[PDB]
Amino acid sequence: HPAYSAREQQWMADHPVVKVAVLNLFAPFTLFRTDEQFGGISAAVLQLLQLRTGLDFEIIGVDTVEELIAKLRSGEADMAGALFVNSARESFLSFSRPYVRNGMVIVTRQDPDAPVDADHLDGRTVALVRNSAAIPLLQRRYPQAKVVTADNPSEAMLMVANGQADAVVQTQISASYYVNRYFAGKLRIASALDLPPAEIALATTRGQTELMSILNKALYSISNDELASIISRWR
Repeated sequence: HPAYSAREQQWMADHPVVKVAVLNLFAPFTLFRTDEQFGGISAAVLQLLQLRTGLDFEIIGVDTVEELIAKLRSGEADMAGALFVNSARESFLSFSRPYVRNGMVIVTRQDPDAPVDADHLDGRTVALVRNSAAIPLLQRRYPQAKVVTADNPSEAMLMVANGQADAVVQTQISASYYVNRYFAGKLRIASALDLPPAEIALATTRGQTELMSILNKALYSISNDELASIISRWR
């Protein structure tokens, strides 16, 4: 399907194996634990991409987004397999077309004093992952919510479970994933947030004309039915 240009063809002939950095514990998008194979929504999407491009992908798992960006910037990785589209990073990263678009929700404890929904956050403590793209959007929409940060989505979920926050912001997809698998009976999805949907995309540095155009064409040739099939497995 995808119509690659001559320069793109050249790029792919010089890069038959492309180095894809992925966050080890960005469930259910990328999951690359000690010592398991690479899995998650984005693992399946990359395989479909492999068919569309003929490229082999070498997967580089890292714990932190600082690491993943450092490896893009140094050229050790060619692309990232899953990141949130984030305008604050657009001066140094490019994002592909999104392959997941998903509303965000708050997760609370199942206790009588928990916020009932996103309109009941006044003076409440809302946890978000440090440097999350949702932080300024949440601060503008819900200026009375008290924002605390956590290192990563696990720590953020645990702040609610252990009582250091009243609510945590996650995509609906990751919230259902973490709640059902780890906190069933302790946490719950309270409601949607009145914020633009989060989006998951591939990323490269801004220099990368040919590879990003290859990723976009290849993504374009994946139907929404294919994507929905993959994503629905992680509910």
